[PDB]
Amino acid sequence: KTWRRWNVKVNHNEKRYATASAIAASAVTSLVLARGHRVEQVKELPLVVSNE
Amino acid sequence: AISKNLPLLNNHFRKHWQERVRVHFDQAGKKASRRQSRLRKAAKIAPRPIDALRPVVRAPTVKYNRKVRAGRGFTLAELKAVGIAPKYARTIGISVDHRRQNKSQETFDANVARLQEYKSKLVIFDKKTKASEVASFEQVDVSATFPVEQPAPESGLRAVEVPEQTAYRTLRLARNEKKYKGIREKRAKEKAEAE
Amino acid sequence: GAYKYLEELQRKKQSDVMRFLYRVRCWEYRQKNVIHRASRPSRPDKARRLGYKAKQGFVIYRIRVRRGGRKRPVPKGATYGKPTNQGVNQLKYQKSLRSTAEERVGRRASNLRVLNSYWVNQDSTYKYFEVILVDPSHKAIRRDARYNWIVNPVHKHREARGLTSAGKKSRGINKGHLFNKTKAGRRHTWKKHNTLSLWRYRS
Amino acid sequence: PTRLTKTRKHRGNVSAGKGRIGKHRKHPGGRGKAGGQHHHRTNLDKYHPGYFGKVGMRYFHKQQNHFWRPEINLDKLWTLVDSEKKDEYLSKSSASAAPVIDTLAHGYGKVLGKGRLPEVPVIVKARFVSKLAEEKIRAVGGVVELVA
Amino acid sequence: AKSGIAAGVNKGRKTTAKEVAPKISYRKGASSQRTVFVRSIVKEVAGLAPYERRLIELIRNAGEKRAKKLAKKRLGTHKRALRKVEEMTQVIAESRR
Amino acid sequence: NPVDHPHGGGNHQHIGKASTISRGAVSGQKAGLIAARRTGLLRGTQ
RNA sequence: AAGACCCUGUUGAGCUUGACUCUAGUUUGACAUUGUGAAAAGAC
RNA sequence: CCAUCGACCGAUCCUGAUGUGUUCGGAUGGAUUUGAGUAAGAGCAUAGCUGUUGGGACCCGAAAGAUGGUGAACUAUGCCUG
RNA sequence: GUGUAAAGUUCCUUCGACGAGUCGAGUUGUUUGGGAAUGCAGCUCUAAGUGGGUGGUAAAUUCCAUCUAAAGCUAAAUAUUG
RNA sequence: GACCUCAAAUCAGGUAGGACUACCCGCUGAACUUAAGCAUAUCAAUAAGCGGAGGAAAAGAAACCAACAGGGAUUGCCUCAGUAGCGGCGAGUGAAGCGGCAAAAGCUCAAAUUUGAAAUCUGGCGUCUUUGGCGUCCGAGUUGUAAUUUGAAGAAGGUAUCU
Ligand SMILES: CN[C@@H]1[C@@H](O)[C@@H](O[C@@H]2[C@@H](O)[C@H](O[C@H]3O[C@H]([C@@H](C)O)[C@@H](O)[C@H](O)[C@H]3N)[C@@H](N)C[C@H]2N)OC[C@]1(C)O
Ligand SMILES: CN[C@@H]1[C@@H](O)[C@@H](O[C@@H]2[C@@H](O)[C@H](O[C@H]3O[C@H]([C@@H](C)O)[C@@H](O)[C@H](O)[C@H]3N)[C@@H](N)C[C@H]2N)OC[C@]1(C)O
Ligand SMILES: [NH3+]CCC[NH2+]CCCC[NH2+]CCC[NH3+]
Repeated sequence: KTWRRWNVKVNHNEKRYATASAIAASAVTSLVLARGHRVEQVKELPLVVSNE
Repeated sequence: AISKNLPLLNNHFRKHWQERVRVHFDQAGKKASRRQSRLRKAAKIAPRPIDALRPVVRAPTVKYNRKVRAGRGFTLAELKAVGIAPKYARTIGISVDHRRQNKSQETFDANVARLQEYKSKLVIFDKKTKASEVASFEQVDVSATFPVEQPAPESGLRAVEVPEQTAYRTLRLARNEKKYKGIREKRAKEKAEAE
Repeated sequence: GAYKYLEELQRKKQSDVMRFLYRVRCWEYRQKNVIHRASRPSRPDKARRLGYKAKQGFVIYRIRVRRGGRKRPVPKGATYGKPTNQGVNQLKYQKSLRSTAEERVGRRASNLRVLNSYWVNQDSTYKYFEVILVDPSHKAIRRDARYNWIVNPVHKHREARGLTSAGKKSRGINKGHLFNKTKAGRRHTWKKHNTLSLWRYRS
Repeated sequence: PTRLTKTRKHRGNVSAGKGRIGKHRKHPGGRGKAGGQHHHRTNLDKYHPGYFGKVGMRYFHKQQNHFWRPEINLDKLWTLVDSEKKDEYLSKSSASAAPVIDTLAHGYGKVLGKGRLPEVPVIVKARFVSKLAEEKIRAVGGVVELVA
Repeated sequence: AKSGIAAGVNKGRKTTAKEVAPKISYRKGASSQRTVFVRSIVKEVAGLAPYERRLIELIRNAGEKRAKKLAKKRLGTHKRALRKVEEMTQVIAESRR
Repeated sequence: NPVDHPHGGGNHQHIGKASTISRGAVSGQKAGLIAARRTGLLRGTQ
């Protein structure tokens, strides 16, 4: 039936928590390598590049 | 049918309910299209605002006395006090409500004030007005520029002034007077007429 | 003018003058066909009040309709079900005799639009009505700004859809707490109250 | 999700956990609240006493808005004072300059008397008040002012 | 006008009163010189209904309470019965003068 | 058989109730002697 | 050939009647359709 | 957290102060009574298994009941023409 | 521009027409959450002019509040197994 | 020679019917089913049957809601609320006012003496710059076609110069 439940509600604060946690994880080189990214030849994470 | 310790339920599903199921799969689509309609309607009449100016009214019902909200239109007396005819007010973005009456002073003053602010900010173009002045103005959001504001509750500091009778006793006596009003003024007559 | 006098006089249906007129006219109407054209309104003030004008393209028909209730048309009175549904007599049609008059006249003059109608007479067997009709195709109607609206196809057979004064009465189309069930249409309101509304993010 | 349900674990077992003798059938015992007075009386009298019968009087066309009167107790009353000036009000408040508390504008109908006030004069505005609530307010040097 | 407190008789908040010009729709029931004139002529042309004549005779025989019961049955309500009985006594009083 | 007639059926052929039927009976009941004032052999003058 | 006999089921159906509950029809009254005269008894 | 004796709020029974629209008010003190109450809040929201009720409701299965239609090429009976 | 024209605004005086076998009442049937009767319809009775309707417990008495029926048109937000 | 009523014509010119089904406006109207039986109830004011539309329909500018410090055409969503209430007060059933929002838009007749002028309108004919304009002739119409008013008002006499 179409009236099966398709979308799911998440508390907005918990969703923000997960977003913050994922942003923090992006600065951990071991996590980035485990995730599969080829970041072996980058000096430091976070990688910040100029506004040009 | 009835079993272990559970709340007794009222699930009304004994008609052919599945023939009448409305799933709002189109919630996002209708949001987007309603947004596009607002865009087209605003572009049609720019720089004239899309929203007519609305009055500020008290909400009825002892539960909602404290609040004040937007009404349907200004009364004939409110427009009279600002010097604007009802049939002319409709042509300059002011709503009119022939049904609402002004029994008191406060709402009347607030709406006369709103009307004066709107008239002070209004610019009516005519055939002499050039395209460069018409291009000078941006389509203003009227409900944002003239928001309905709740009057602030009293706060701050003031002197303490204790009446001899308590508030509780005042309320009890008021209830008692209301309750026995009818029979006491029947006694007052029948004792008087017998005099 | 005279229309005010006619208005007040037609409210004295039990005076000797009106009783005499009703008797004679009821006999005359009962002599003619069940549906016949009327050369003019028998109550011009009443017809005016309901939208009639003495113009080309305005037409008056008269019709008689049989009085009483609606016998249930089942063979030999058998209804084949529960006792609550066994009734045959003392049953009542949910539309009035006025609407039946309008609908039958509309069926006979199918090129016209039914504007409104009024009672004219009554005996024990029949009620008599006069039906006001407008010709959508007549230029005197199509060029008249006060009556152009009835040319639009959304008013096709408005008497069959309960859209005249009598129809809107029988449909219960009136404002307030006494008409909660029928205010916006009975079946529409029932459907709305019996619809499960599911959103994407179910609360 | 279906993969975590016991339906998956019952696959290959004849009765799907419903028993060989009893045999999950359509509606043994009736549908809904059937038999509440006959063969389900032993449930209703134990877990839902009061279920059957009439108590009290009817109220045609009850309007719940007539009865709106949210309650606030004295132990909570100072939350209504502005949070940035609460500390100052607790120190400087006197008989000639006391904080005003408009309970109705904060959405309350009656001030009840549970708890203890700060020993500081206040001016309390309310539609209704309990006898003890006013007595405790007057005892710290305050007053209740009736509003409508 | 209101007491200013939430209980008792005449309860509610005090507001500064403002006078309201009466709506023209509030005059609906008032008679006019046009209608009174026309109705008097129609009464002369029409005359009284059978229950109205039967109701005159009751009042002439000092049957007020008896005329009132008939007028309530004929018209339907006690309020309308009272007005019709008053109307018919003015019909008798004018007849003598 | 009983479906066919008020006289039908039974383990002998017989009417089973009085064959004199009320004038006020309804269709399906009026079989036999309808609203008979009398029955039996007529004897004597009339 | 998922016994047609028998029993069970809060499963039926055909038929009957002084079962329970109704019903077409029919009959009886009132009111309306429904007007115009006269007489004799009664009533205020 | 548990056993026990109290105290507080509402219902019920009694008592009945200063007072009075003299019939209202209800100070104060009692009572093997009563409540899904108080006595330094615990809830709201999302998700998961299990359990419940209404839904075709684990799957397949009646004898029945209803609404609207189609048949007298067989056969029953009358009529018309052979 | 046929503008001694059409319209609007303000003040003063006198007026101010406003829908009937309809409203309403009884009763019958049906329907409604509408309960001494929610709407609808049949039959009987049948109005008025500060009158009429409503004010969710029947009635009479006295007030109050609120609208203005028995004639009419009208985009949008709503529905959509074609 | 009019008039009224009523006819006829292959008279001049038009109009209606039938189709489609998802949604729409009405009429008519079940039973299976639930109540562990069953009749009121429920299923359901549903299916089937009938009439009538459009791109939406219907509703709609209060004979409304309220009881407040009052709101202010209609419609929909969220909430009210599985609540008030209805119900072999069983099984079951069940709205409205307020509040937030989407969208917002208002009006037309009848009842009035043009009475110093039926000022109104269909049709025919001619003509043109043809969804029509002009001219003319019958006809409709005083048992009332125009202008003027619609309760928020408004009218007839004045008014102030305004716009
Ligand atoms: C009026 N007489 C009282 C007598 O009634 C009793 O008081 C009870 C008391 O025991 C009850 O209290 C009882 O029940 C509550 C429960 C409801 O939560 C418990 O919390 C409490 O511990 C328990 N004692 C209290 N609820 C009412 C008083 N009248 O205590 C003795 C007494 C003083 O004689
Ligand atoms: C430390 N102060 C405590 C205070 O916390 C409170 O204690 C309650 C206690 O009275 C309750 O317990 C009470 O209520 C229960 C209930 C089941 O009716 C009764 O069975 C019990 O007899 C009774 N004492 C207990 N359930 C929670 C504590 N916080 O009340 C008692 C107290 C001594 O004042
Ligand atoms: N859809 C149901 C149609 C039958 N109607 C019966 C429901 C209402 C029954 N009356 C309730 C009691 C009277 N107030």
